[PDB]
Amino acid sequence: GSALSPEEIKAKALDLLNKKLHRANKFGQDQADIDSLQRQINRVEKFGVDLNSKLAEELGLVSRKNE
Repeated sequence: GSALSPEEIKAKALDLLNKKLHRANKFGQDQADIDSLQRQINRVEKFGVDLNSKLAEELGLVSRKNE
C-alpha cells in the first residue's frame, strides 16, 4: 500500500477535474477557469497529475501557498 498508485491518482484527478469542468460548463462558470481546467485535464491524460501543480493542490496532495 502506502500512497496512491499513479493510475488511481490520475483517474481520481481526472474524475475530480472532469466533474468540475463538466459542472463549470454546465452552469457557465468563468470560461477562463473552464479552459484552465481543460488544459490541466488534458495534461493529466497525457502525463498525469503534477505533484507541484494547482491540480495537486486542489486534489490535496501538497501545499498550495503558505507564508
